[PDB]
Amino acid sequence: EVPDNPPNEIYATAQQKLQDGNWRQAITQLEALDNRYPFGPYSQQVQLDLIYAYYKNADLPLAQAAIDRFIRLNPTHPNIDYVMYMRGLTNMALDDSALQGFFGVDRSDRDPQHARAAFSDFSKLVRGYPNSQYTTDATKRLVFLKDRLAKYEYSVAEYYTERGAWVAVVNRVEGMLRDYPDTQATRDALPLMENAYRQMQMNAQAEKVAKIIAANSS
Amino acid sequence: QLVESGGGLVQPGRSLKLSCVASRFTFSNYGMNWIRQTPGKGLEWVAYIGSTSSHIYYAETVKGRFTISRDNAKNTLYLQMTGLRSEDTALYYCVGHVRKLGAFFDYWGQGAMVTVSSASTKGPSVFPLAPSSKSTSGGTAALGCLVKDYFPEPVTVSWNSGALTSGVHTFPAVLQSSGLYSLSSVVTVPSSSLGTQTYICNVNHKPSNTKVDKKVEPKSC
Amino acid sequence: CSSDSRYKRQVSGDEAYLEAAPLAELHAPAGMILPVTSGDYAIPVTNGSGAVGKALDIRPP
Amino acid sequence: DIQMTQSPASLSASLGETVTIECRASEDIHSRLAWYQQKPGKSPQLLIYNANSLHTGVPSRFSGSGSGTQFSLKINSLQSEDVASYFCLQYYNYPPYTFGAGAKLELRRTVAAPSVFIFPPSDEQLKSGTASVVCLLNNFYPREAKVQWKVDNALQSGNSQESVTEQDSKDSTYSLSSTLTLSKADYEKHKVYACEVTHQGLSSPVTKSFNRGEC
Amino acid sequence: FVVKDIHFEGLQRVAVGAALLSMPVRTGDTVNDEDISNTIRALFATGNFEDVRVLRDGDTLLVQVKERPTIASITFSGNKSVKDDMLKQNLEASGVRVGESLDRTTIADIEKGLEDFYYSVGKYSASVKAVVTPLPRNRVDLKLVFQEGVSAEIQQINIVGNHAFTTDELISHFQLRDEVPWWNVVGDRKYQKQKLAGDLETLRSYYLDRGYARFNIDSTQVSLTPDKKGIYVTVNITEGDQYKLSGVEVSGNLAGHSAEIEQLTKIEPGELYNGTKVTKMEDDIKKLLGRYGYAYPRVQSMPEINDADKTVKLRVNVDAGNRFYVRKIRFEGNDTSKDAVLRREMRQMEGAWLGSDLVDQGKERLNRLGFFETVDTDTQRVPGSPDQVDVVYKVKERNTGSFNFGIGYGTESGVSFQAGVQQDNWLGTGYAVGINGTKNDYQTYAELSVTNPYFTVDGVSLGGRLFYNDFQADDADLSDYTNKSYGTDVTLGFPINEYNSLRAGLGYVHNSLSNMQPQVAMWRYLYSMGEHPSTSDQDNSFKTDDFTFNYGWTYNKLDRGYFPTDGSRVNLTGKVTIPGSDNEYYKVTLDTATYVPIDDDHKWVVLGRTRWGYGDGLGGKEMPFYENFYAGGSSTVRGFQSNTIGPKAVYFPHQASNYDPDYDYECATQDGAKDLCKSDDAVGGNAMAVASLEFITPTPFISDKYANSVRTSFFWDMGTVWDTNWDSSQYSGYPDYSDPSNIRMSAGIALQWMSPLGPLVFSYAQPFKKYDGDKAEQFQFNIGKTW
Amino acid sequence: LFNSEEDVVKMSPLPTVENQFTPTTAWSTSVGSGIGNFYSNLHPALADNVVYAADRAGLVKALNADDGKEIWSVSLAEKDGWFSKEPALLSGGVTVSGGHVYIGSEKAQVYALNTSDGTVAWQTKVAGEALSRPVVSDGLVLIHTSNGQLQALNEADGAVKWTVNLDMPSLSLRGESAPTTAFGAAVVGGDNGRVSAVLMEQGQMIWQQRISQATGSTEIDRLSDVDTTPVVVNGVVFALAYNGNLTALDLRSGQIMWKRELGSVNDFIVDGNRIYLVDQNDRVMALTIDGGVTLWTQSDLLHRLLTSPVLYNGNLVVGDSEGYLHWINVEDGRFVAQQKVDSSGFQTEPVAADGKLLIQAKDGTVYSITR
Amino acid sequence: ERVVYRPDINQGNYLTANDVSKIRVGMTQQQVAYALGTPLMSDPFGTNTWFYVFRQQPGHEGVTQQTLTLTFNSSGVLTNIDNKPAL
Repeated sequence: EVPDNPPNEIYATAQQKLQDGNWRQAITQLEALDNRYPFGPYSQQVQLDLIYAYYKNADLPLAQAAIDRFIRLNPTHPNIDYVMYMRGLTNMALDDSALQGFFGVDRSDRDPQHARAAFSDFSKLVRGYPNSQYTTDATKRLVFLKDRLAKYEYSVAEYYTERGAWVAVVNRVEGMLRDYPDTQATRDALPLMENAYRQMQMNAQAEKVAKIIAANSS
Repeated sequence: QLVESGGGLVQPGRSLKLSCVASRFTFSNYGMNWIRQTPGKGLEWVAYIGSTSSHIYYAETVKGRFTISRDNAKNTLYLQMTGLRSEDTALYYCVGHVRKLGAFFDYWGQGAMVTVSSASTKGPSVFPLAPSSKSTSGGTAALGCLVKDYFPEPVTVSWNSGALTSGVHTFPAVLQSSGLYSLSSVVTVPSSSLGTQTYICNVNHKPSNTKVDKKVEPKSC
Repeated sequence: CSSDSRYKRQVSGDEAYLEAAPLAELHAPAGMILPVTSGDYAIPVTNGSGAVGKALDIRPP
Repeated sequence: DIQMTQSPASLSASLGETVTIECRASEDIHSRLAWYQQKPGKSPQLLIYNANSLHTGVPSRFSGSGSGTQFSLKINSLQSEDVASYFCLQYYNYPPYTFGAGAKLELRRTVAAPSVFIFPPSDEQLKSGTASVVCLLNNFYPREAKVQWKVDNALQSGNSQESVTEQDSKDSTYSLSSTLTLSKADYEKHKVYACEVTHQGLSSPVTKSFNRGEC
Repeated sequence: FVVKDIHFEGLQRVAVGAALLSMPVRTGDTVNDEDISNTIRALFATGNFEDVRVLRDGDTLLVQVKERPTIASITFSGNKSVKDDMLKQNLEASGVRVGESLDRTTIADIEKGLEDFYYSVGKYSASVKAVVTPLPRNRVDLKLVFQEGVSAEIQQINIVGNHAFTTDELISHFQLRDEVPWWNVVGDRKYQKQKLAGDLETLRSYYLDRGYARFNIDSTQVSLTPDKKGIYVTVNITEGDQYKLSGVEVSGNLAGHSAEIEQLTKIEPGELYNGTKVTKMEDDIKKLLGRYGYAYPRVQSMPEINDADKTVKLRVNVDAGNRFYVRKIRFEGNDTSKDAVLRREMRQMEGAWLGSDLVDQGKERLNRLGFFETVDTDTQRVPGSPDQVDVVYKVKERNTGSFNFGIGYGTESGVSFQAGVQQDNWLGTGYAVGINGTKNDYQTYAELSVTNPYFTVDGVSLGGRLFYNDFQADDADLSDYTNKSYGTDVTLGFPINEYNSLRAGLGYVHNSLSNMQPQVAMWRYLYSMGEHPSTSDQDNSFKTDDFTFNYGWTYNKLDRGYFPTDGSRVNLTGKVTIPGSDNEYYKVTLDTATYVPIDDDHKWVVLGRTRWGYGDGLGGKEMPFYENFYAGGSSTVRGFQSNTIGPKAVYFPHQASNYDPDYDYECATQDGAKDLCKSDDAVGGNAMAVASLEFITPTPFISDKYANSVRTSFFWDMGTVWDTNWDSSQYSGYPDYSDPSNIRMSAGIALQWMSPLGPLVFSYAQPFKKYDGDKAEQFQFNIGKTW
Repeated sequence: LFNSEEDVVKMSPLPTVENQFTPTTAWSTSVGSGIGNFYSNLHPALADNVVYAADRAGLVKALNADDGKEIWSVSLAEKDGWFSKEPALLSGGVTVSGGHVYIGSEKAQVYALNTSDGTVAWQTKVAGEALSRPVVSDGLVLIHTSNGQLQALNEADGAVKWTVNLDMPSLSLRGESAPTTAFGAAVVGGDNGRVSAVLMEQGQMIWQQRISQATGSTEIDRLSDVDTTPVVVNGVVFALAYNGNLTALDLRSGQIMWKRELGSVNDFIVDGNRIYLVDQNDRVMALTIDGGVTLWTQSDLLHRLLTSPVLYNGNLVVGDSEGYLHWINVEDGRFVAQQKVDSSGFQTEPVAADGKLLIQAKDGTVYSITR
Repeated sequence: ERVVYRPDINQGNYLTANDVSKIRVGMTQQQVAYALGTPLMSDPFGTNTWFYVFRQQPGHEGVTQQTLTLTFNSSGVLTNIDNKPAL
């Protein structure tokens, strides 16, 4: 739309929008930039600014496509910590993006899709770069992700418990165990396994789980 | 079916509560009215109350001085008459209305007559009406009893406690200037009955509780 | 565009994940054998002490 | 307000003939009238609802005709037991209620001469203060009769009061009692007490009298 | 000759690096023209520089070039029906875009690749012209001028090998036409290979089911006629001849179901061969195996034909797998719902043995909730072993609910301020809610009605409702027809069947009335109510407080509620006064809605939607008026006003106003009114029956994207309303509204736009059987959730 | 909306008019509802005043010359049956010889009819219909098929003698390879891009020769118009590709004597060294038998709906579908006369012979023509 | 008390006891697998021990079971059997 200019001048224009923080007109500038300059000296910086913007203005699938582009195009680059953290952050933002949080209401009842996506992303990230700045919040978030997973599975279990179905409970339980030990939910979950076993006269297994509690009743 | 309970005699200006009970009907959902008929053939609607206490209508003659109420639990209609005058004396009827069609009545009680007057009740004086046997002796004569200076109406007069029923004519009581009622009750019997039939008239005046059995001798003048 | 105290380094939404709870791992008594560990969820041990949340920054170099 | 005009007040007819009773409404009511019959000594009863519809368990003879200006009741082959007083009633204006005057149904028989009796006052009414000489007409038709009192051949009718019964349910005749009121003092001043009765059932004025000092 | 300095010209992505890479020589090496040749060929290899001039000032090299990259821009002109995205497919298919090939020589290829597209479309009569706006240092805008005259035309197709059949009769099923009808004056006259292939296979299937096994195709030859119009075809075939089915010799792996397996294959002799029946039966067997549950069991028949008499013995072999692969499931689409909300319906569960029937029924009940957009799922084989399978219900969920507002024109105040709101799965919960009311300068109203359909595990539906209709001629509150009321209705709903449900519960209500207007059936009922006020004024009041028992039945064997297409649902509801209360009656009603698809294309469909209602007193009584039925309103019937149907109001001379603006009010003696004033305004009644018969209409010309999210039809609707307690006693001299004989009727269109703001329909029709004064509007709008 | 957005490209319209020798018709004896807006091999014939006509639908006419009087009329369209009454719908023009009349259909139903009544000698089934009208000569019945085949049958009862398979093009494209004879041998082109010499005694391939350019998805030139028939000289044959690539090549071997392969040309007839012909844009040229070297041209009538050309009275003549009719310098190209007659439609062989001139439209049918 | 409309419910892990008659100690996990399908449950806290049970719940009062569990050794070969029906 806006006329052609020096790509350095267009970059400076973007900087003006940035100090302004006008996401929309900045987006206009960036669109004009890449579509008038598909390749440039700072085009890497342009990708960065694009995804920056797309975070601000909630352009999430476009951001995803952009990340994949940059990855295929610059799979080798210094500041990828920012890149991949932004990626997993985006997935995190997606996985809970509702107005329902206004109500103090949980989101442990939907697809654990992008949770696990970002879990994979951040694991790969830190394992590639266990030195950067962006770790600590990622680690906090990873714990949170484990917790959200945990609550979800707990809820599944509890539904089937209300049904009184022991079997899928047992297998989901074992999967949770192989996934992790560590949740208050898991401590809460142990006796539930016990009950469902008890409904099947699994008296051996009943006493097994009894011992489990008896140690780990804490 | 429609049983009425009310005053006998009272003084103008006094109050009085009449009750009326329903026996064989629900008494619910029925519009109830009070309608008075004055001797002299003047018919007046005095009051209406709905099945519930929502709509109550009184006559423009009656005005609020009277109060009409109903109790479904006791199946009783209550009528309070206050501010009473001599004209109010009349036969008062407990009346019902007609369900599911409306706009007209169906049931009336026997009717209870109220008589307001400043005068006091007076016991009757009984006088024999000996039979005029001078017209004929082979024919049929008539004899009676005269109840005079009795107040208020009515007096029940029979002969031989109802044993003798030979075409009895009791003329309606007429009011003399003194204000007391007076009537004659006669009966026509064959002249042969004289000396054969005992003629005793039994007169009862309930408001004064006076029960007099007065005998008319069989003499053929 | 809608951002007060401009979104140069700050965080969208809440921070409860920063305030979230710690973890507990089991002593797993003797003779009663728990399930083994599996999966990618083994949590490479941090060596952190780095900024977080609003204290942590957001920007292209 | 509304005027329930009913004429004639009293009617009479033979057995088997039909009657048309007129009832006139002042405000041209859109057919909102009810007919009620009150027989003597009985509670009033319902005759016609809707101004043309007969009530349950009632003979078809009775019929309702006419419009708001004027209505009529038709009784066909009327029987002896229908003698009662009949009224009209409007329900078009609900808050107030106007009834008819009552139409008094009589029967038509041949002329009947009353059997006249005269009863002198008993000797117990002379010890108070008044003497009552009574003239009696027993079974007559029609109601119209002139009875005048004669004392020592002196005419007087301003102290006497009459009472007439309703037409009998057996012979459809009337009975009248004419009471002549004097004082015991004034009773014992004159000799002959006579009552002369002139009636349609009588061919010539029948006088019946009594003398004092006999009975 | 030794190069001393090289002018490494080359720009816009490259620098001295790539040119020096092109050159073999540094400053101080012998210089050549093999550098010229190598630079030209390498720059045509890469495709950066359209030319090279590697010259030498003495022994000092210099490079002068032109560049194929940046194409600054593109323009498309005359691409009538073809859209620039497909043009972009052609371009990226050519590997041509910004910063890419050049050399105007290539235009023929470009135009060729354009012609090719049309050459594939069905056209050949067209061309394109590319044009360059040159722009500085390399750059060019490429404007494309599309000379698209007209595609060729279908003429006539002949076939030979057709003695038993006409050609046209078999043509009759094809997409294509060598001629259009007149009872369908529109109709395509185009070409396509794919539609042709379908017609070919259709013929194959036709002659299969008429039994011709010796049918084949030999070939088929299109006429490619000069002048770019004539496309005939001539088709080479074997007619063959039909056979007759003689026997069946199935075998295979059975797991001991062989009896019922045969029960599928039960057939009569003398019935002709038809491989369609074969395929059908095979699929039925697959389904049977799914019932016990077998993932991927093999089927294969064998037509052992005897040509000596043209018959066949149909052998079959079969391979059953194994069972109870039921490990887990997944769901996708849930960003608002909760997982339990699905599983509650899922008659199948994890950790079981399989039944595909369960899964089908789960989809069915799911959609019957009508709480989604799109549905599908996959029986994803588990890779760990050939013994387990998981599932994914990867679907979409609808954002919906609706705030209600606005109404047709009216007073300055009295066309707004009205509440009404729906979520129905409130807050993504499945708790279902509807809340409404309105404030007005002559009445006010509130009502709430909310249900949890799943208070328990079973689909136990706990519903409760209240109202406070504060109607007293609001903001006057004196000498006006007040009916203030408020009450409750709370019940339960029991899952009875997979398709059938019951309802039962109670209500407790209070009414309150003042200054009532003389009307006729009003005082009729009220004299049945045993209350006999005047019939003249409006100084009158009455109230009640009563109980009631409500209940109902529901059938629903159906596809969905989003835009249902097939099945039916009916809602029966009855209710009754109870003993001990004030008023005595029943009211019963029933609303049917049936959908019948013509084809399973799900685009030409029938609707039958009706309502049937009646209520009446008990104890020889009459129902209170206010519970009357009503009609119209462009939500039950259209082309009329709401509550403007059936028996109507009737008025007396009024004797009471307690006002006189100018006596603007109708029919009072204070105005000068007598002579009973019949009226027109409507009241409702006790008896109702209405019908509606509609054709679903495919949309005229719309994008599938949102046309799938829009619904339309034409209709013919009618109905009627009346009383039985009508009479002729004093009703005479007036139009007797007794009998269901003043029947009202109309017909028109239905236009269902689905916005994200709730369901919204505009409407047009026309009354036919109009009777005494009844208002209406054809052009109407509404937002309600009527059927 | 879409009913109004049509697009089209246009031809040339008429130039100035000549009447240097004024044209007319002998008469017109037009025919019942025949062709319609279609295309065909079909054209009528005549010999010895015995006029040979028929229509697309099934009707058949034998007429008198000099008036077009119907001598008799018949129809293969059977009054019985259920085949749309068995309409003709033909793939072949007239052939006649002896006392018999030889026609082929779209239906591969192939009719020999006794002359002087048109009564059937026989009808015969074959495989595939004709891009090229039915050839019969030398006691041999000779068919080019829609199936890319030869069919060779009896010239006495239509009995088969042999049949050959030929390569098929990709899209089965319409055109023709009009077969002809040489000394008792078969010779014809092919939409593959080939031309074959074959033994017409048993269909024994003698040689084949590829003619065309080499380009795919650009298939053989649509504007390289009809008359793609061999034209033989003592030891050479002359004909085009369906590109318009001209070749003069060995009558016995197919080896090239010369070629104007580079030429793209539409319709032609040969007169000594003078080959008078149509060009791609439908201009006209006269070319040489040694190189298609322009002896003259005329580009006044272009993109037009024209049939093949002919000679008449020493002036070269052709018309169009819109009844425009053009008599032209056999010398340097110039118009000598023009006529307008009709607008029915014309796509068939013009008939100039016996000193006569003869044509037929679709349904504005026969005009017998003089000047 | 009457409730109403209990649904039809199942779990897996059963075909027949004819299969049970085929087998005894000494067989391996694969020996099992060729005819028995997979275990939907085992002993995760000890040896290989597999749980093969029918379970099923019809509508109003009525319930099935037929349970079995089989204990293997360290090599994954059967050592002990315990089959028995509902209770």
